[PDB]
Amino acid sequence: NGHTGRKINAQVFLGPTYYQRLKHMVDDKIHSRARGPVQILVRQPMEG
DNA sequence: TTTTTTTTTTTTTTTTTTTTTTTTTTTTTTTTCCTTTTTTTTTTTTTTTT
Repeated sequence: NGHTGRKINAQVFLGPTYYQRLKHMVDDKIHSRARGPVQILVRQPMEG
């Protein structure tokens, strides 16, 4: 255990694999809006 | 000389086919491309002639 130093009772499976980072970060996906631009036709909020 | 009996002519439905019309999960993120075009008429320009 990292916090206490105690042994883990169940033995665990460790080893090297090959992992891939994907392009879907959260900085390209986080979005928030309070008040902003509206459409010129229906005066509803925009897209995207 | 009138009654029944056959024929005709609409009359309403039936049934099948054809046509028409309307529909097709929710949300989100990036690029790319286009947002004219050839044809015809009009106007200006340039060269030539007397």
